[PDB]
Amino acid sequence: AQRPAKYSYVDENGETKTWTGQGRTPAVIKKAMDEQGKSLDDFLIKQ
Repeated sequence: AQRPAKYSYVDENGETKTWTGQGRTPAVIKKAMDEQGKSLDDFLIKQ
């Protein structure tokens, strides 16, 4: 609980895990967003 990093990322493999680490957007997210990125829901797990 108490995890500000509620945002999730998805790569080629499928590492559907929270951003965390440094809390930023390196490239994986940007790539997935450009290729698909339907909505914010694609990364944010709603809640």
